[PDB]
This record gives sequence, C-alpha cells and structure tokens, in this order.
Amino acid sequence: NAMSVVILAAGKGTRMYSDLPKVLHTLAGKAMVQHVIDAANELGAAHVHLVYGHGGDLLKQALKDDNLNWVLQAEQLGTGHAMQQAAPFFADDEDILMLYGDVPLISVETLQRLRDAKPQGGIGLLTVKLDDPTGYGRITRENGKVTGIVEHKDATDEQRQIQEINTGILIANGADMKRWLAKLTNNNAQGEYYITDIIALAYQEGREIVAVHPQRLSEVEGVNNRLQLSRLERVYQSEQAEKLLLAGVMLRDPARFDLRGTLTHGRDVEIDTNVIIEGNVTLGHRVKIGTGCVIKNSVIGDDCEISPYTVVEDANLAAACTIGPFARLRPGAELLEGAHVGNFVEMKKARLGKGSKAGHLTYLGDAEIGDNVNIGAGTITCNYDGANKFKTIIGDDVFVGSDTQLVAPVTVGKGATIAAGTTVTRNVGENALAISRVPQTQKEGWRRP
Amino acid sequence: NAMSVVILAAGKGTRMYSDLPKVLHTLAGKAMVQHVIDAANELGAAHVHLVYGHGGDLLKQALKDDNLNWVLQAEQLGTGHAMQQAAPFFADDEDILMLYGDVPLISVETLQRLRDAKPQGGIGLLTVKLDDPTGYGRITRENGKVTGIVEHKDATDEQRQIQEINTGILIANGADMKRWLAKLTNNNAQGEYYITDIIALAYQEGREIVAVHPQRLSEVEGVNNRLQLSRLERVYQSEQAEKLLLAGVMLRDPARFDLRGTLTHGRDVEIDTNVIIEGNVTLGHRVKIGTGCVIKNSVIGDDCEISPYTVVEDANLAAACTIGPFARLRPGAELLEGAHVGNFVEMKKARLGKGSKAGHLTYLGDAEIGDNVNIGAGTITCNYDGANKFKTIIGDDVFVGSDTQLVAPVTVGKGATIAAGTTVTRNVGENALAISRVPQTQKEGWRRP
Amino acid sequence: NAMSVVILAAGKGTRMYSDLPKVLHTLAGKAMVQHVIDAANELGAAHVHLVYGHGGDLLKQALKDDNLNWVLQAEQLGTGHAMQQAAPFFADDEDILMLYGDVPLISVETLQRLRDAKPQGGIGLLTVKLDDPTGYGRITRENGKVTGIVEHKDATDEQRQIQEINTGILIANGADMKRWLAKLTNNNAQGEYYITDIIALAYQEGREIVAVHPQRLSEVEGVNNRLQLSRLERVYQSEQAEKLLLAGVMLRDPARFDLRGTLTHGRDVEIDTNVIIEGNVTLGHRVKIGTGCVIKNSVIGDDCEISPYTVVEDANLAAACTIGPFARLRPGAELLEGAHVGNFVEMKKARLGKGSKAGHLTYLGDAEIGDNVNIGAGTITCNYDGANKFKTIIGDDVFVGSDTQLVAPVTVGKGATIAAGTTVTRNVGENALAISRVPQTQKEGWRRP
Ligand SMILES: CC(C)(COP(=O)(O)OP(=O)(O)OC[C@H]1O[C@@H](n2cnc3c(N)ncnc32)[C@H](O)[C@@H]1OP(=O)(O)O)[C@@H](O)C(=O)NCCC(=O)NCCS
Ligand SMILES: CC(C)(COP(=O)(O)OP(=O)(O)OC[C@H]1O[C@@H](n2cnc3c(N)ncnc32)[C@H](O)[C@@H]1OP(=O)(O)O)[C@@H](O)C(=O)NCCC(=O)NCCS
Ligand SMILES: CC(C)(COP(=O)(O)OP(=O)(O)OC[C@H]1O[C@@H](n2cnc3c(N)ncnc32)[C@H](O)[C@@H]1OP(=O)(O)O)[C@@H](O)C(=O)NCCC(=O)NCCS
Ligand SMILES: CC(=O)N[C@H]1[C@@H](OP(=O)(O)OP(=O)(O)OC[C@H]2O[C@@H](n3ccc(=O)[nH]c3=O)[C@H](O)[C@@H]2O)O[C@H](CO)[C@@H](O)[C@@H]1O
Ligand SMILES: CC(=O)N[C@H]1[C@@H](OP(=O)(O)OP(=O)(O)OC[C@H]2O[C@@H](n3ccc(=O)[nH]c3=O)[C@H](O)[C@@H]2O)O[C@H](CO)[C@@H](O)[C@@H]1O
Ligand SMILES: CC(=O)N[C@H]1[C@@H](OP(=O)(O)OP(=O)(O)OC[C@H]2O[C@@H](n3ccc(=O)[nH]c3=O)[C@H](O)[C@@H]2O)O[C@H](CO)[C@@H](O)[C@@H]1O
Ligand SMILES: [Co+2]
Ligand SMILES: [Co+2]
Repeated sequence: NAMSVVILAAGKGTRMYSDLPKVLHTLAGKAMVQHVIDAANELGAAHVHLVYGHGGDLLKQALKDDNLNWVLQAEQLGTGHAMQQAAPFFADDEDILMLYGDVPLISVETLQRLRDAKPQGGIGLLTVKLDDPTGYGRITRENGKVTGIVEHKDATDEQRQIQEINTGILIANGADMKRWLAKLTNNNAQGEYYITDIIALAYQEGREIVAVHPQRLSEVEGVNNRLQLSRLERVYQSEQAEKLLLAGVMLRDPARFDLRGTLTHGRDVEIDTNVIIEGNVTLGHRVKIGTGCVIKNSVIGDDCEISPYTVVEDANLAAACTIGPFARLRPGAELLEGAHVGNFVEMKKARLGKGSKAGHLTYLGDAEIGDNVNIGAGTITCNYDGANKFKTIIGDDVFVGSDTQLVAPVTVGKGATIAAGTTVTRNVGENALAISRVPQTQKEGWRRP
Repeated sequence: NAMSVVILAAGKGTRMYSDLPKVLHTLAGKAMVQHVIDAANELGAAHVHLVYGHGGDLLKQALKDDNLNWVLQAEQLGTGHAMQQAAPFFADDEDILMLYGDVPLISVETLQRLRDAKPQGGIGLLTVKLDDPTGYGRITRENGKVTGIVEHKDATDEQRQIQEINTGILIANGADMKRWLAKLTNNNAQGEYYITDIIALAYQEGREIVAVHPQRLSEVEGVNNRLQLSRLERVYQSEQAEKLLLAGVMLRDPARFDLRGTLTHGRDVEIDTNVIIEGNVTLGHRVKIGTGCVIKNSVIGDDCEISPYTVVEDANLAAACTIGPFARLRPGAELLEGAHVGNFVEMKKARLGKGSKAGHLTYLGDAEIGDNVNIGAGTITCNYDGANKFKTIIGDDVFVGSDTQLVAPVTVGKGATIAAGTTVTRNVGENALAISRVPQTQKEGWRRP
Repeated sequence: NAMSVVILAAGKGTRMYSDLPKVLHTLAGKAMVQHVIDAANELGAAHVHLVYGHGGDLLKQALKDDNLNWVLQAEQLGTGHAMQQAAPFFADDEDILMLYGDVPLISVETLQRLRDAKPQGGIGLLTVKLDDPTGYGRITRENGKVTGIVEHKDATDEQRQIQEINTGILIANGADMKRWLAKLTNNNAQGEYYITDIIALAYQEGREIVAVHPQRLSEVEGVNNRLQLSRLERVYQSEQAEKLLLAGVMLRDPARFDLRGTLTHGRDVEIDTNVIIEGNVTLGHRVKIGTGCVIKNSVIGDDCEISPYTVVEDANLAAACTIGPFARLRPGAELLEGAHVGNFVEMKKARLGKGSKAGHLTYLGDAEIGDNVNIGAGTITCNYDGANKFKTIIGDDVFVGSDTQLVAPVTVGKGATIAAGTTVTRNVGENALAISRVPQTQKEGWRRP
C-alpha cells in the first residue's frame, strides 16, 4: 500500500532549559526525532513531513534524510492546525500516519499493528489505559465503539473518570484527513485547533474508528524535560541489553552497559561492567572486553582481549590481539594478528604488524611497523615538524630500545637494532645497530642541595 | 522568633565495627552529624548543643562550627537524661528543637513545618506511620489527641498494634522543657530516663501536643550500621540527580552519578556515566564531561570538553578547553582559552596558555607556558633538585620537541624551537634552536643475543 | 553420617549460543558447576559424581577436584536415566543427594536442612511454591502427605493448578535409590525416564517423603540462557555486598561493586564505586580504595590509599602506601612501607623500598630499589636485551633524574645522583653523580617550516 508520515516537532520545549531544539536532544547517541524518522522509514513511509516551528536552522543542519519534507508552522495554534499545514501534501490515495517528534520509543511492530487495523475509510487510533489519566485526551465510546476524544480541559468530572486515553498516534486516508481537517474550528477550552476532533467528524460521517494498544507504556511516552529523557534512556538500554544477552552476548552487568550505535558480533563475546559501544562496532568470536572500555566505530577480530580502561576509535584489530589496560587507539590505528599494546600507549594512523609489541609509555603516530617488532618503553615517533606530518617506517624484526625518538620521515631496515635513548634522524640499514650515545661518566663525592 | 537545637550524639555505634565515632562516618562527602548541623543552622538555630559521650577528641577535631556548644554525657542513661545535661543552657524564652546525630536526611522544610505547628505552650512532635512499628515508641491518642508515647518495651500487646510511631524529633519552649525534664524518673522496662515522658507530663498540665509528619520516610531514618548508611547514600544521590535533571543538567545515567559537594552550572551541561563531583565545582555553559571523570574543587568554563577517565583537582579551565582522556590535573593547573591536554599528561602548578597543547606522555609542574605553544610528546619539566622546586618559563610560539627535559629554573624565549631529545639546562634565546644531540651513527652487521 | 552427591551436568545448553559447555560458563569468577561442587564438598559429600554428556574434555580440563567421579551419559534419556548411570557407585549405607549443575546458588544451609529432614528410609525433597508453576513437576499430596510428583506434560488441567513444585533436589539412601531406580520405565508424555517417579515408588512401599523449602527462590533457580545467568550474578553480588556492609566494610554503592574471589579485611576499610575484587585479596585496617580500581590476588597493608583507576595484580603493599591514580602494578610488584607510586607508572617484578617514590610516567621492571629513593619522571629500566631479562639495583638515598634509562644489569650505589636524561650502562659509585650529557648549544634566527 501507500503511506506517508507526519511528525509534529514544532512545539516549545521550555522545561528542558536548553538553547537547542527539544527534539534534537539525544537518546542512545541520536536525536529523539531521528528515532521517530527511523521508525517511519523502517515502516515504509513514502514521504516524511516534518512540521517545525523554530530552530529550523539547527534542525536542517542535523537532519538530512532524503524523504524529508519540511513544513513550517509559524504559529503553534494546536495539533490540528499543525496538520492543516501538512495537509496540502497528502495524497488522496495514501494513508497518513501522525507521530510526535518527542515520543522516541514508539515501535514499528506497534505501528504495523495500527496500520492493519485501520478500517476502510475509517481511522486507526492508538490508545492506552492509564492509572492516572490526568492531562490526556479521554476516549469516549458508545455501546463499545469509539465515538470521539474529549480533551482533559473539556471533559466533565464524569468523563475525567475514563482511563482509556489518546496517545496521539493515528492513521487515516489522505482524502478523508483533508475533508475533516478543513472543518476544524477552535471553540474550546484551550481555544485552539484539536486534531482530536476529526474522530467525531469521522464518526458522524458513518466511518469507524478502531483502537489498538501498544505493547508497552514507554512506547508512547513523551519527553518534556531531561528527567523523562533520562528515564527513557534507561528503558532503551535495558531493552538493548536483554536482546544481546538472549542473542548469546554475555554482559557482566546489564545495568552497566551502554550501546549507542550498532553492534555486530560473533559467539562467546564477553563484556564486563561499564563498557560503552558507539557508532558501528563489529566483534569477532570470543572477544573479551574488560571493564570501563569505550569502543567506537571499530572492528575487532576473533579472540581479541581488550583490557580495562581502554579507549578505541575507528580502529581495526586483527585476530588474537591484546591491548590495554590504559591504552588509547585513535583513528587509523591498525593491529595485525597477535599484536600487543600495553598500558599508557597511544596510536594514531599507525599499523602494528603481526606479533609486534608496543608495551609501555609509547606514542606511535603516522607509522608503519613490520612483524615481530619490539617497541621499547618510552619510544615516540615525532611525526610533526610543526607544519606537516611525516611517516616513520620500521621493517620486520626490528628492536627499538627504550626512550627512542624517531624523527619522521625515517626508515629502519629489517633486523636493525636501535640503542636505548637514541634520537633517530637518519635511515638505519638492515641488520645495523643505530646509536647516538654519550659515554657515561662519573663525578666522585657529589652532594645535592 | 528564637530557637536553639540540641543534637544527641552520645550513643554507641557498635554495629559499625569502627574506631571512629558513628556520627562522623560520612554520607555524600560529609559527616552524618554535619548534615544535621547544616539543617540546624539553615533553620536559624541560635545555638547548637552537641551532646556527646566519647571520641570527643575526634569530634572537636572534625566539627568546627561557631554556634557549637559541647555538652558531655559521661553516662548514657537515656535520651531524657541526655537532654537533662543540655537543659541548663536552654533559654526560657526560646524554642528548643531536639534532633538525632544519626538521622542525616531530615529536611529543613519538614522542620519548618514542625516549627509552625507547635501549639503555644505545647509541643510539636514528628510522627510517621510504619508498616512494622516494632521497636519504636508508640503514639497514644484519646479522642484523636496525642496524650503520650509508650515505648515498645512498655507497650501492651494492644498498644503494640498502634502504627503511628515517634520519630524522636520534637520542639517545645525552654522553660516548659526545663520543668518537665526535672520531673523525670526511670521506673520502666529499660530502667532509663525517657525524654518521651514529657509528652504525658505536658498533657496532664493541660498543654497540647501536635503531630506533623515528614514528607518522606527516609527523612527520619536513623543509621545504626553501614548497610543503612549505604542505603541512605543512594537515596540522597537519587534526590540530587533528580534536582539537576529538572534544572537542565543532562545525566546519561542518574544512577551512576555522585555529587559530594556543591555544583554550580550553566545551560546544556552534559554528564556521562560514572562521574563524581566533589567539593565546590562550577561549570560554564555547554560543558561536556565524559564517562568516569572525577572533578574536585574546580572551575570549568563554557564549552569545555572533558574526555573519559580524567581526574581534575583544584584546577581552572578557561573556555573551549579540551582535556583527556586519561589526563590528570593537580592543584594549581590552569588552562587558558582553547588549551589542549591529551592522554597520559599530568599538570601541577602550571599554566598552559591560549591555544597551547600538551598532547601526550607529558609532565608539567611549576611551569608558565605561553600562547600557541606546542609541547611535544614525552616532555618533562624537572622542577625539583631534591630540596627545592624551581620554575620553568616558556614564551609564546615556542615549539618543544618530543622527549625534552627542561631542568628548572630555565626560560625559553618567544618563537624558540627545541630539538627532540634535548636536555635544557640553560635559557634559550628568542627565535633560537636549542639542541644537545649526538649525531646518529651505525654499526653494520650487528647481532643481538 | 555418610553421604555422596550426584551432579547432573549432561544436558544440552543450546539457548546459550556457545561452544563451551553450559555449566562451565562462570558466575562471580567461577564455573557454574564449580559453585555446586563447592557446596557439595562444604556439605561433607564423600564422593561427588559428575554425570556429563559431551565436552567432557573441556570439563576435565576445568574441573580438578579430588572427590570427583566422572560418569558418562552418552544419551540424555532423562534425569532418572542419568541417575541410573551413577547408581552403580552408590553405597547402600550412604545417603545420596542429587543436584543440578546449572543451579549455582543453592545454599549449604538449605541442603543441611533437607539432610536432617529426610525420614528414615524415606526421601527428603525440596519444594517451592511458585506464582506461575508452568513447566515444573507438580507435587501431589493426600491428606497433607507428599505422594508423588506429576510432570507438567502429564498433569491434568486440575493438577496443573497445584503451585507447589519440585525443584529437583532430593536425598535418599543408596540402597533405596537403587531398588527404585531399577524399576523405572518410560511410558509417559516425554517418553523418557523420570527420576521423579521414585517418589511414587517409595510411597507405595510405605516409605515417607518430606518436603522442606529453600530460604530464597534464587537458591533453586536454573540457568538456561545468558540473561538468567546475568540475573543470578547480580543476586550473588548483592548478597556479597550486604555481608561486607554488615561486617564493617563501607561500600559507596553496593550496586557498583563486584567480588569475584575471596576478601579478607580489617576495620574501617572504605571502597568507592565500580571496584572489582578478584582472586584472593587481603586488606589491612583503614584501607581506602578509590573508584574504578581492579584488585586481583593482592595483599594490601594498613592505611593504604589506592587512588582511582588503579590496576593491581599479584602485588604486595606494606603499610601506609599510596598508589595511583592510573597506576598499574603487575605480578611481583612490592612496595615497602610508605612507598609512593604516581600516575602512569607501571611496575613488574620490582620492589620499591621504604619511603621511595616513583611519581610519573615510569616503568620499573626486574628492579630492586632501596629506601628513600626518588625516581624522576620518565625513568625506565630497560630489563630485556631481546633474549634475556636482567636486574637493576638501586641503593638507598639515590636520586634518579627524569628521563633516565637504566640498561640492565646495573647497580647504583647508595647516595648516588643520576643526571636528568642519562643512559646508565655502567655501575655507579656510592655518592657519585652519573651523567652522559651533551652540552646545550644554540642556533640563532632559526625558522621552522
Ligand atoms: C632539531 C630539528 C628541528 C632539526 O630539523 P631539520 O632541519 O630537518 O634537520 P637538518 O638536517 O635540516 O639540520 C638542522 C640544523 O641543526 C644542526 N645540527 C644537526 N644535528 C646537530 C647536532 N647533533 N648538534 C648540533 N647541531 C646539529 C645542523 O647544522 C643544521 O643546520 P645547518 O643548515 O646550519 O647545517 C629536528 O631534528 C627535530 O628534533 N625536530 C622535532 C621533531 C618532533 O619531535 N616532532 C614531534 C611531532 S608531534
Ligand atoms: C646533573 C645535574 C644534577 C647538575 O646540576 P647543577 O649542579 O645545577 O649543574 P651545574 O651547572 O652546577 O654543574 C654540575 C657539574 O656537572 C658537570 N657537568 C655539567 N654539564 C656536563 C656535561 N655535559 N658533561 C659532563 N659533566 C658536566 C660540571 O662540571 C659541574 O661541576 P663542576 O663544579 O665540577 O664544574 C642537573 O643538571 C640535573 O639533571 N638535575 C635533575 C633535575 C630533575 O630531573 N628534576 C626532577 C624534579 S621532579
Ligand atoms: C646499544 C646496546 C644494544 C649495546 O649493548 P651491549 O652489547 O651490552 O653493549 P657493549 O658494551 O657490548 O658494546 C656494544 C657496542 O656499541 C659500541 N658503543 C658503545 N657505546 C657507544 C657510544 N657511546 N657511541 C658509539 N658506539 C658505542 C661499542 O664499540 C660496542 O661494540 P664493539 O665490540 O665494536 O666495541 C645497549 O646498550 C642498549 O641500549 N640496549 C637496549 C636495552 C633496553 O632498552 N631494553 C628494554 C627491555 S624491555
Ligand atoms: C488536542 C490534542 O491533540 N490532544 C492530544 C495531545 O495533547 P496536547 O495538545 O496537550 O499535547 P502537546 O501540547 O504536548 O502536543 C503534542 C505534540 O504536538 C506538537 N505540537 C503541538 C501544538 C502545535 O501547534 N504544534 C505541534 O507541533 C508538540 O510539539 C508535541 O510533540 O497529545 C496527548 C498525548 O500527549 C493526547 O492525549 C491528547 O488528546
Ligand atoms: C526513650 C526514647 O527516647 N525513645 C525514642 C528513641 O528510641 P531509643 O531510645 O530506642 O533510641 P536510641 O537508643 O537509638 O537513641 C536515640 C538517639 O539518642 C542518642 N542517645 C541515646 C541514649 C543516650 O543516653 N544518649 C544519646 O545521645 C542515640 O545516640 C541516638 O542518636 O528513638 C526512637 C526513634 O529512633 C523513638 O521511636 C523512641 O520513642
Ligand atoms: C523428570 C524430572 O526430573 N523432572 C524435573 C526436572 O524437569 P526437566 O526434566 O524438565 O528438567 P531439565 O530438562 O532442565 O533437566 C534437569 C537437569 O538435569 C540435567 N539432565 C536432564 C536430562 C538428562 O538426560 N541428563 C541430565 O543430566 C539437565 O542438564 C539439568 O541440569 O527439573 C524441574 C526443575 O528444573 C522439576 O520441577 C521437574 O520435576
Ligand atoms: Co629521553
Ligand atoms: Co622519555
């Protein structure tokens, strides 16, 4: 079938105390409204009409989906009024699903359910029964049939007793929506245009409204302040964790895990406490990730062991690598099979070959390191003259003594050995020993301050 | 009006298994009893009478408030007896509020409520209804009026059914308190002096006792062991977190945040998981604090980005700074606008000028660094001859090569450049290149062990 | 009395999505089944019969207890059938307790209770009443007496209403067990051998079955997937935490603490958030452990202060030491009294004497350091020529300048002083100043790229 989605995101989010549009505040690493658009496109929406009021600049900057149609609502005179603005783009032959930009957790499964329930020529409405229905539009039925919605401000003490409430999500046909929308007036408590009136209009036209319910309450919870955003973030993380656990991923504490992106994985992956996964992360089989690690946009091969407090960004680790604790891999770091990176080591745009080790207090940037190479503690590749960055190349079987600086550009041939404390400014030959050392001397009977 | 507070802190805290007075064990970074004194002074108490038994030495050492009057209770013969000791200092014309030193969460709002309820010449009593009232003094009323309190040991099976219990907090007039206190005897189950008897004495004198209730149960919960202290700590942290969230501060996980001091803040501040705030911390607008950071007594300007696992103490960061991950700023560290501090870098009593960068494996202590300065990786300021510490000064536009030691005291002029691996013992001129390098040589066909 | 235990561990654990036997997946640092064996031996079991199906190789590899008797169950035809295999080794004069290898939390106290309840010649059965008894064997009683168990598949709608269910744990005499086991047939819903039938057989023999209940539900919860394992891990950690709190150990957040081994401790020990304890750890009096520390198999003396994010393995710290933040102690690290280790410092097979300090960016391996020694920042002991490792010895009162490398083997005598930036290849005399420095020179008017 055909269907388009309209997302209302023109409301003011003052209880957030922010200089950023409310629907842009993130949850799980992404804008609240991006979550809604994702569900919209995942549902098959043909067009996605974003109705906004202000901060349109900040909005277009952050939102760049293709099926995105921007609709301005200069004045917020109500949800019905906001829909009136988008109406012009509705297709008589297409279904129109309405959503809120501040209700991020709504699921596609529930939206698919609502979809299939919409009566022909009728309306699909999503409702939930709440313990305390205060503030919500009340659902009135006659002989068991939905005949309308009474906003909290307008309901009578008696109607206020109804616990079935309107969540705000509904689907109808473009043409229908258009005829009803045109007949809206604002004679009411709030003195605005209620999109909720269309339920009545449709009913007295003979049409029928069907009400389906969500799988969970959080599915239709809206965000008006940062406490509510916080709450939903935990709900989301708890769901993510459950899925992973049931999928074979062991989490040492599901309450202390955060997934802010996408995780692909093999079998027997084990993740300890307080680990954060961001962007796109791929883990091979039997990968072990110690406590406190932050992994972002990286590939980690089979049998890798990431020790506690290790930060990895845009890195690529081949099989059987061991890194950490306290290691920092920056964009471009690559570790071939069996490579080892110890504590207080930083890598950026550098490849460490098979079986090579960089054990301690080392900085490797803009470097190409061969296999079975040993980088002594304190080694640093000085890759920047203050204007340009230069490359350092270290061949296979090289042994770099502790506290060596390699002033780029420089190449060290296979099997070379670099004396501890050497400042390397010139290429080193294969099988040669490079050194720039002052012989050690002594001064007898020396007294300090 | 006039009012004084009496804090009972002379009881034994044996279930703590500690060599430190029970009321000194901290909650949220401060002694349990300091919490009570804070509420007392915040309520306007004129005098605060601390009734203690032992560890008076450790107590005076830790408690140094001005309105503090120490009252010794050599023997713990009961709460009534403890009040008898403080009685001599009560003012006939002042109200006397009684509190417990091991009930830290009592709120000022609830204490203010009790204050305004106290009948003229009567007593203000705080009561709570509990599911299991075992162990607590039972509140007896007649025709709906509080006529006394029956301690658990003395109540009858029937009175033990009463669920309204005495929390221990009450307020009365100095003179009244004095006449009643003098009439206390210890004929009872426990064989001690119950301050709770004054309720009866006042009633048969014709006076009236009013009972107000707390806002929350935790408000009047007492601490007898470390599990209970733990519980209250989480309650306290949860309240703190809520306030911040509602005030515009985004916390990625309110359950993984700890505030042990005071936090001032601007708008759009974002705090990730497991961050600890201690002492007095001020955050400008849009400050981002990554996971695992510990921030103590520091000032952080607008737009600063603190990366994961960064420890900051008594530091001052100007606007737009970026520090971490794995950075350690010690007392005296100062970063001017746009300064950058990378991983595995430590600063102590050192100022890093505008746009200056200290990227990796570096230690800067007792240093003054100008603007647009670049401190190569591995650089260390050797600020201590073993007896005294000395200052290092680096002018603007200086470029310090990797692995350079600056033996203090030394000054590097503007625009100078220091060769990688240099040991700087003498001042460097402006626009000069300093170096102390051995030319690199090679030994052909070298074989390692 | 005499008693042997049989542990069924031959079932398939497919919902784990693992290549490792289900009962080998760990909880609190140890294999699920090791937990059961521990309780078995702690209960006094004489023999422990492990009934397994596959992965026997991986099982024997990981399990090496002495009283362990391996019984193969090539085909899993039911629990009764599995017991039939172990039957041959039962002693007519001994009690036989049956347990599950995937029910790790069962307690010895509850097992001791079941023990003492077993009627003479009867059966001790453990039962729990569940809200939703679906899937569990149903307990049928007549006139209040247990007369059998009806498996869920076989119960009638009416029997399915019974909420008292069989947990699977039972104890009986060897001889009895043997006669009943021999009379089992598999005419039933599942078409297998139910060990649960023996309850009926015993009843019609005139014997009596007694049902005792566990202290907590988690005690008899089984693990079929990683979500359930996760759940139990938290239950276990929560219990551990409670015990410690009640024993005098202060935990800043009992929900953020993990004990995966054994902890011995003194008084007033304080542990902050996110600390992990592994293997055997001993803490003296008043030890303070900051947030994020990982302590494994170490000894920590009185008054030690471990700062945030410090990793300690197989270390030994004397009294009053201070280490961290960001410190890494590896196997063999030893700190004598009052020693200090700062940030970004790593130690391995090295002893730091009384009052000695290694403040920053330092690596000490295979070293012996005397008392009152000061290791300047950037110091590194180059303990490996690429084939062998060598020892570095530093006498008392030595002062090592920043960025010094000590090429092992080398000895520095008492009171010596090593100039900053020195490469030490030869022994240094007592009270001598060692140096290998190029005098600093300057090049006027130097311009960078
Ligand atoms: C000192 C340094 C700046 C010189 O760079 P360079 O210009 O490429 O080296 P050059 O071969 O051109 O010679 C430089 C000058 O120093 C002098 N020089 C070289 N080696 C010397 C030594 N051992 N002793 C004294 N003077 C020496 C030369 O005479 C030469 O100038 P000249 O034209 O008068 O002969 C450079 O080697 C260095 O240490 N750079 C820093 C790299 C770094 O740490 N980067 C970190 C990136 S994050
Ligand atoms: C080596 C060191 C101790 C000398 O300090 P100093 O006394 O201030 O330096 P001085 O100029 O007084 O001269 C010291 C002696 O060494 C000798 N010397 C200096 N430079 C030398 C060189 N390149 N080669 C050989 N000998 C040298 C001098 O002859 C002099 O003694 P003299 O009186 O016999 O001539 C010092 O430079 C050093 O490295 N200090 C450590 C700083 C540090 O790392 N602090 C960390 C704080 S946490
Ligand atoms: C350079 C190094 C490899 C030499 O080791 P060594 O063989 O034990 O030292 P030796 O005394 O045997 O002499 C080595 C050679 O270098 C030459 N040499 C020594 N000092 C020199 C100097 N200052 N300048 C030039 N050449 C020098 C010698 O002539 C000698 O060879 P020769 O037989 O031709 O005379 C060594 O000192 C070193 O730096 N090792 C690395 C240690 C390390 O960092 N380990 C980390 C473990 S994780
Ligand atoms: C009249 C109406 O529709 N009532 C419904 C609306 O209440 P109500 O009108 O009170 O809801 P809100 O004011 O929060 O607005 C709903 C959503 O519409 C957006 N918005 C609102 C006004 C506007 O002019 N433009 C705009 O884009 C808001 O940004 C928000 O995303 O949602 C409730 C659920 O939350 C339902 O139970 C109510 O029946
Ligand atoms: C007789 C009396 O007052 N009973 C009240 C008291 O019980 P109860 O007397 O049982 O309470 P506690 O023994 O815990 O003592 C209360 C507080 O008084 C202090 N203290 C106690 C005795 C002493 O000689 N000196 C001293 O300073 C303790 O340190 C504690 O801070 O508190 C309960 C609430 O917790 C009330 O429900 C009881 O009605
Ligand atoms: C017939 C029987 O005994 N029923 C009991 C069994 O159910 P049920 O037979 O359904 O239980 P499971 O299939 O999970 O097996 C129980 C335990 O026995 C092991 N196993 C099973 C079959 C086999 O051939 N070999 C083997 O070693 C499993 O690995 C598991 O550790 O446990 C339930 C509690 O969990 C009880 O309420 C049921 O009354
Ligand atoms: Co060096
Ligand atoms: Co160095």
